[PDB]
Amino acid sequence: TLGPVVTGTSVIAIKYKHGIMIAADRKASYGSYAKFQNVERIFKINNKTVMGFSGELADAQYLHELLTRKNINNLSEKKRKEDMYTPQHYHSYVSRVFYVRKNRIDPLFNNIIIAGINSQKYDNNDDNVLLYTNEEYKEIHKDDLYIGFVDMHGTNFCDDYITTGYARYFALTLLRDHYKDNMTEEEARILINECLRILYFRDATSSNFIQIVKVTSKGVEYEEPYILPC
Amino acid sequence: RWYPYIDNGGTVIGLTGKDYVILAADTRLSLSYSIYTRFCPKISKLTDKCIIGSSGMQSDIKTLHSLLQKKIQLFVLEHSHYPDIHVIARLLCVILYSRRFFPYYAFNILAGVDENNKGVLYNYDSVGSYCEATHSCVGSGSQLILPILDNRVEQKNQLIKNTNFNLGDDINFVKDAITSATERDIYTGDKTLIYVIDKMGINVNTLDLKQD
Amino acid sequence: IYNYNGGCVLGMSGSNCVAIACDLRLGANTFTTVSTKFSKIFKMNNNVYVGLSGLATDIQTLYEILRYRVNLYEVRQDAEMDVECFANMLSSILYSNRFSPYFVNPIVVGFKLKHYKVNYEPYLTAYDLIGAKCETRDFVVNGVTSEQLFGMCESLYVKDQDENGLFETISQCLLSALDRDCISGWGAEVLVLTPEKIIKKKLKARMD
Amino acid sequence: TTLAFKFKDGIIVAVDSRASMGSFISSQNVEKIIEINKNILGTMAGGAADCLYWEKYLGKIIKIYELRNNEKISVRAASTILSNILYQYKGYGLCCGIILSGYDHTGFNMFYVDDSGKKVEGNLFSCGSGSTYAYSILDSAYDYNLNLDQAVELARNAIYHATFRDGGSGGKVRVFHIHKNGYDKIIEGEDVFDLHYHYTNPEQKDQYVM
Amino acid sequence: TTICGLVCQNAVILGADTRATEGPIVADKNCSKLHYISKNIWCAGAGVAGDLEHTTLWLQHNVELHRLNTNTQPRVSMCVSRLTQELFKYQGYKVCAIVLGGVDVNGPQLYGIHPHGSSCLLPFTALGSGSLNAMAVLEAKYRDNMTIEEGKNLVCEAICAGIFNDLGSGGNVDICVITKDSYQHIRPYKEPTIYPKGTTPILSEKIEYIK
Amino acid sequence: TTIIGIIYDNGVMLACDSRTRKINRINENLYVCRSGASAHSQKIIEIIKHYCVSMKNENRKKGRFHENLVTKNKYFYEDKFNDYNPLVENVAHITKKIIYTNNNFLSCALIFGGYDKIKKQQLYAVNLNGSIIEKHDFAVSGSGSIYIQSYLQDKYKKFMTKKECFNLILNCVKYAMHNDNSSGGLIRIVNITKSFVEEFTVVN
Amino acid sequence: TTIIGIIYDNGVMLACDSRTRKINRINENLYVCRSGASAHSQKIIEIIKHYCVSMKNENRKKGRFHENLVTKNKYFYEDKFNDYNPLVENVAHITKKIIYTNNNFLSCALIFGGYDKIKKQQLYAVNLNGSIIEKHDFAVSGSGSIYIQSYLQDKYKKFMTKKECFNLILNCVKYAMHNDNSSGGLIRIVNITKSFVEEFTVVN
Amino acid sequence: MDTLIGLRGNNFVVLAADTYSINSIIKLKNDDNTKFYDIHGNKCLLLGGSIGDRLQFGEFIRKNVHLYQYQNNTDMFVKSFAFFTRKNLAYYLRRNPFEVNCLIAGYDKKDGYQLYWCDYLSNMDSVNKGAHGYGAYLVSAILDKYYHENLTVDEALDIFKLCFEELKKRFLLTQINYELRIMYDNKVETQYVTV
Amino acid sequence: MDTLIGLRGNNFVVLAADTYSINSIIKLKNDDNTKFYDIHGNKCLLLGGSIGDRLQFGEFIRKNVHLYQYQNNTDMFVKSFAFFTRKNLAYYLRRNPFEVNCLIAGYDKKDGYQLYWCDYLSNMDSVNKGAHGYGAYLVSAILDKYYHENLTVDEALDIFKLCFEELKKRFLLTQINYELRIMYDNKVETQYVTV
Ligand SMILES: *C(=O)[C@H]1N[C@@](C)(CO)[C@](O)([C@H](Cc2ccc(F)cc2F)NC(=O)[C@H](Cc2ccc(F)cc2)NC(=O)[C@@H](CC(=O)N(CC)CC)NC(=O)CCCCC)O[C@H]1C
Repeated sequence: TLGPVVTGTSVIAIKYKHGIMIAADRKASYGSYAKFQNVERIFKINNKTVMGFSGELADAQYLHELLTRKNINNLSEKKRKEDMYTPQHYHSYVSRVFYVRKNRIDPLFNNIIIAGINSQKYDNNDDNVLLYTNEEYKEIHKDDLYIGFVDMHGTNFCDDYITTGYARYFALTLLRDHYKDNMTEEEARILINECLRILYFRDATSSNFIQIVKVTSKGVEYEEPYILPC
Repeated sequence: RWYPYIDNGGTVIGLTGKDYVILAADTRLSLSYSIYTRFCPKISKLTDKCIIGSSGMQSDIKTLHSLLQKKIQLFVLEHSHYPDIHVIARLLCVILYSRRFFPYYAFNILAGVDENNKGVLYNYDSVGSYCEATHSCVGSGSQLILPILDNRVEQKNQLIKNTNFNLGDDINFVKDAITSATERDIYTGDKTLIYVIDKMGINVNTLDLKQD
Repeated sequence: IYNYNGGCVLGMSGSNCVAIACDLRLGANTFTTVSTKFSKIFKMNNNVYVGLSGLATDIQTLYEILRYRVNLYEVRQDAEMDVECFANMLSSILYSNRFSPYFVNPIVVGFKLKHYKVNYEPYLTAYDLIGAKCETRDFVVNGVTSEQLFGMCESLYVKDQDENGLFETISQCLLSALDRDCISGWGAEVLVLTPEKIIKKKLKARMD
Repeated sequence: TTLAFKFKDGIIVAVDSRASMGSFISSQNVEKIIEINKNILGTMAGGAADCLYWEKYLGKIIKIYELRNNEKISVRAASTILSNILYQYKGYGLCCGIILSGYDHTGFNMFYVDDSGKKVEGNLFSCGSGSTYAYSILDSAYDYNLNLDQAVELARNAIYHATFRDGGSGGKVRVFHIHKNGYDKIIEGEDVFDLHYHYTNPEQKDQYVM
Repeated sequence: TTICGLVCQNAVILGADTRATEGPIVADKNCSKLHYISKNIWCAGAGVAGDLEHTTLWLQHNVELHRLNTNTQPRVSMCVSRLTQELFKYQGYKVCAIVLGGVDVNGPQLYGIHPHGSSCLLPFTALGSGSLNAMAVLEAKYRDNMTIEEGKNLVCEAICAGIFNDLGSGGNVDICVITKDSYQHIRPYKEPTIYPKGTTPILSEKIEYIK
Repeated sequence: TTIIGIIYDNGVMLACDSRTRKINRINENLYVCRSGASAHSQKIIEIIKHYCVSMKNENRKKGRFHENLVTKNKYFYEDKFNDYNPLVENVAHITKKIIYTNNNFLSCALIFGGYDKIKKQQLYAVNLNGSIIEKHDFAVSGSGSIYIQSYLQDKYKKFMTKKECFNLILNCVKYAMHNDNSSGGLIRIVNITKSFVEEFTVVN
Repeated sequence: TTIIGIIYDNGVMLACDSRTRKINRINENLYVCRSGASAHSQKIIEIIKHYCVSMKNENRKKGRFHENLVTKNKYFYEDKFNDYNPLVENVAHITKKIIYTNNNFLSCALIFGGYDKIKKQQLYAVNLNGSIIEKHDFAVSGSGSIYIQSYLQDKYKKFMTKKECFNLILNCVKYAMHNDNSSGGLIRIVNITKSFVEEFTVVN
Repeated sequence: MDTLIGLRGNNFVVLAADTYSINSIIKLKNDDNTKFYDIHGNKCLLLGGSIGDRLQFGEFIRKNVHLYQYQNNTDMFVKSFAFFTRKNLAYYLRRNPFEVNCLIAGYDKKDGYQLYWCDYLSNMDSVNKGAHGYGAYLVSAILDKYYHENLTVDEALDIFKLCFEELKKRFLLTQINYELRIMYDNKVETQYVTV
Repeated sequence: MDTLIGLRGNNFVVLAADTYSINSIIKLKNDDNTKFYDIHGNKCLLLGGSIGDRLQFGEFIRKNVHLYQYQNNTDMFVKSFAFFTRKNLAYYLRRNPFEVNCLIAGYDKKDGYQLYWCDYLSNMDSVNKGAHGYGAYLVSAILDKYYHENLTVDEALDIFKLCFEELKKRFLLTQINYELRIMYDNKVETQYVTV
């Protein structure tokens, strides 16, 4: 609320065929100490939406309670799968929250990504939802996908690839050089690994113990964390 | 010790005629020395015969445009007729002055066509002052393009003079001006949307500029 | 500090023809002028001209320093001095007070002689307040009204041009730039040098 | 640079048309005189948005008072209302500078109002960057019982000379005339360029030196 | 501004953009950041361009005098020493960060100079506002013992990546190839309304014919 | 100030220094070790003890169910099976809320320790501002813990005995006291287990 | 920045990180590892190398006398018996003088390492300002050495072997790299002995 | 603070300035003589600012110009006097600043009757007319209005009387007493005015 | 800035103040009326400071005193008027300060002719004589010198004439025009003076 203390590094989000891919290093640095090297920095609101994080951890946690409990209220007044809120809804909600906190001058020292799938014609997961506990992938049109961004100042937009932190110079350059449309999972993961390798080799606050999450027709898939090949 | 003001940067160009108004703007968002995305339209359509463009903080212009569209839709619902451009101009003046002491970082241009088929153009500051014009520009490139519009439209410091102007020449002049701004300013953009308004509705085209 | 005595200078090139122009204002306390003859252009050699924009005392002091150095150079060498040599020497003088500098953003406009008959090549360049030289090969602008002039010249520049069309182009660019600046204006002068002759003209500007 | 003085056939009000964001002019044509009432005008100076919004608010309140009481308001009451509301925003950042002039039941009256609640009654006023030049030329050549033509000529020349030594002031001159039955616009807008080359440089030979 | 340097097979390749800014505007669209020190040493940097120009001319002419006195091939480490002493003596206020490159008797070696007087030999580097965009793709694609053509293509990958990304950098891309014998300077490497006569008014005229 | 917490087999340990009683008993199965400002920490300790008594009363079911010197004290739990003792996740998260809503003033890093039936021995690290991370291996805070960060990383094992963790945490705080200047006095250690908690102090 | 120096039997070792070549060769029998500002340290390194060459020339007598990857280099001493190589006490004390006379600007902690006939292997620690202390056990500097202070204190022995000190200093810098955020890259290590010096780097 | 006014035309020059010696909130005198500095030959220097600064600068410039004229046995040109004063003021500005305004005037055979404005930062340029101080605002537009070519000395004195009346009536420091210095027909006439 | 002078003796009271409406460096008028505030009954309030502050405070105090007199149907005592003004000024000082000096005067049956000094921080006390502004320095010692018991109104006006002559001659703002307000024999006479 007054300044950053415990900081995360950066996240990368890209859309491809069958869904989107979002990645983040599991580390939160206490300045120049690196106290925590196993932190969950990618969160889930519901199926077909996730929340990114690069900044102060307390604000991300507060926004995580707000967003996940907004999803709880959505489920508690749900009757059909189409009544589930889209990533546009949550992205606008975070944008309004950041704008209001800016006007009050009590900001959140974070740079959020909201991304997922803004359509329901591809899977029947949301008709009978499963919060606690939990085929072939179905190709998803890029128009039905969505990736968004929220700045400290509330600035927002949408694009096929969005990154935060120091990845907005390194990884954004690699994506603008190399990002195609409808790349398979292997090519996307190779590109993400190359960008995170370049970040690890030239960013103190980053690391190699990477978390990777996917948002597809099957739903949100928290894969096993892996150390980068380097 | 946090300053809630950043110039995302941009430019919006406006020009009028006998029975039309041309408004053009970039489609680049950015930060100080880096670009977020290559497509972020700042022009928001308000009515069938009115649009608004802006430059400055992206969040402030989005909130202002959506709030103004809310007020316009409530006005149509309560009063059963669309508001005129002068009405929208005074409403935006009152909205801007409501936040006098924490002002919007938004330099606005309000274009449209009056009920008498006259292309109007209002230009704003951050606080709320406004005045009708036949040519205006705001944003980072405002100092660049504004002398050029003064040379073309007003055409003072000239003796031979030529007032024969039509829609195509005005559009081409706007394309030349925004291209010159893109060459001569770093925040300007890479693709621009030339909104054109006429008695027969609204048309919108797109043009590709330099990517630097 | 440059709002105090706001000023502007300009210079274009063409086909065996070069132009330089300036405003004639001298300010005091930003928003009140005191003279409408203070020329920022100073003749220095038969085919070299210099346009100094900034604080008036620094403009004058730099003019006398450069005139001292120039007239020393022609008297010792006993021959006319080149534009590049004057530009480099100007950059050295502006750098020699890197700390506590002369608050002036000058330009240089003239002709380059290539002996063999002789060919007059146009030459134009601009400087920061330290001597950050940058050859340009076309329109060069410097002062508080620099942005407006940059906007005007690209719309109005037509590459190589006749001296009459060059005078119309540079005059319209300067007049449109000065009208949009409150602290710069109050008349103008346009010097159009050619190898045969130089034409000096003053414009019926919005001097009020 | 605003201007206002009182004479035999009412009141003459004159203003410039420049508008500055600092060293750069936003617009060369504006309107600094608002019909607050059919019989009352008010000039505008300082912060543009502040003065514009507050004279329009005062016009609203005047319409309330006249429509309730069915009597035209005086200039003193409007000036008092303006100075009271502006004093509520003291120490906030307002820079309103206003000269209110009009005809009422008492007679021809004129008031000056500032952001600090500075209500001052008089017969000659001028606010802006070029206020001193206009004051100097009027007090050199202002008299009571002079004709309307002389009055508009004097106001136009004063606004010209204020623009001459003020970059902030410029554009066009708008000289209005207030009388018993409302007001008329003697000069809607007239360029200072031909004004200069009529007054100070009638012969278009050589730059004028000063 | 974007600058880069690279060490290759018995050669060094430098690269830079061709744009300079005077705030949010652009003054020169075809500037020259690359500067000549010696026949086998070149440089390019970012900061106050007056400081860069004067310091580079000083280093160039001092190296020329040192070569003439000693009659030996100039060395890059000597230029590093003169620059580091020059920037350390003036307290770091002369903000001019320079990418130094050359090919001396000890083979090719690139150097990176900083404002405060520190230095470090590196195989590759980039400086300026658009440094990170360029040098990311450099380390993505950099290898040891390239061919010269691969080095030039990678240099256009870096400087053309920074031109498209960074707002403070743009224009043409410069390349210079430095070698033990000879050099090459490819200045344009890649490269990615008339008024009538008497239109303006006047009130004075005076023709002075030139003798 | 040095603060250390270590999870070992069937239990959890905590430690501090005595320089300016940093461990505070919120509940029988729940102890918290305080770092940072004394006044801020003591105020939030009073408030969190108030909240713990509130939920401990509230979550009670209705009817009948389940038919140098190493001077030490032992306190067996009154509540067997953890029927109504609150959960350490809950108390840690309301503590996170309290520090976050008042982070402009409150500057205190707290590390929590207790045993729960649902998730067994736990260790939560409340940082400056409202940041909470569950540490499965060990937790550190205070100035003196900065120097023993690699020592703890080296000598920690996955499933440690009571004596192993005793000697490791004691040598850890001793090395922090030796290196760090603002830590000293008798060392206090608290071992929290499934069925009891034992408090023992070391004067060396 | 992490900097570590350890005295072992018949020799001495030094170490650093590679993030911003921190070890600098003043002389064959004399190496110095730099911490703090890069420019300040490099300027005083140039000046102290100048002074070392000056005294090394000056103290020469007149006539004849004495009738992952562990990629390594070895440099045998040219001067046997240490006839004219300067003393590390002398170079360290003039370095202390230089930092003290310019302590208002110069902010750099340097640790020195070399072998002398008079006093054998030595290790001098030049701190911020002009403070010099001869460390018989070990020396530390930089941000990353703060975390391994107790690890070095625990695992140091009086008369260590070359391999023992190799593994200890390598694990020390590895733990400092792991904990500290501003240290990384390949580790550089220099072993200085009676009759030779060997430079070897570790990429892990 | 200290009002200085100057006017120049064909075959005359006039200078003027208030006669007041301000200290804190009072006047040491109403008949000051520290502002005008007569130079040998048809020349003068009128200074405005703090009393000590104008005393030191005016005496220094006057006595150096006298030294030049005595060593060289010739009358210094007016343009040389003005630019020498500017160079001295700029040099002292860069090291030991003299917060003092200037109004250089004189007569020369080669240039005729001429005047020079000059600010406290040595912002110097030839002018037909000018003023200094806060009173420059309230008298300069009068001088624009009533100045024309082929003027006479009496018309100029009428303009100065108008400016003094304006300064008494409207300017905050209602300055009453003034001292003039007229140059015309190779004479230097001084007058004292009380409006 | 704004000079206020006041004198009180047996069977008279005099107030005085300059008539000037200062804005920046000029005068809006030379015949100001915003400083004096006539109260119903033999009472007055003379204010000095910024124009808006004295306008708001004087109108507020005057119209509240009028409210008291109309509700209660009796003339407010002078001492009550002075201390009520002080309490209002102190209350507004603690929250929304009014940088304005005061000189309360009037006539009462029980206390007679009396005067009260009061500063901008509500530093109030009865006095026979006093002054405000920078001109208080240059007129208060005159008032000590030429005041004596059993004075008359003409002698007081002569003293005020001496003070006005001193303010014209020696004070930096050479104030010429003044307005007086004499209370004597159950009358309130106003005069305008130009020395
Ligand atoms: C006479 O002396 C004359 N001088 C000027 C022209 C000097 O600026 C001005 O003061 C003018 C008033 C004005 C302008 C336009 C208009 F339609 C009505 C009007 F009354 N003053 C200004 O324009 C402002 C300068 C200023 C003065 C004092 C202050 F304390 C602050 C500012 N400038 C503006 O109002 C400007 C933006 C603004 O609000 N600012 C500056 C950033 C303050 C927050 N707005 C415009 O110029 C018009 C809208 C934009 C058109 C594209 O008038 C008389 C006295």
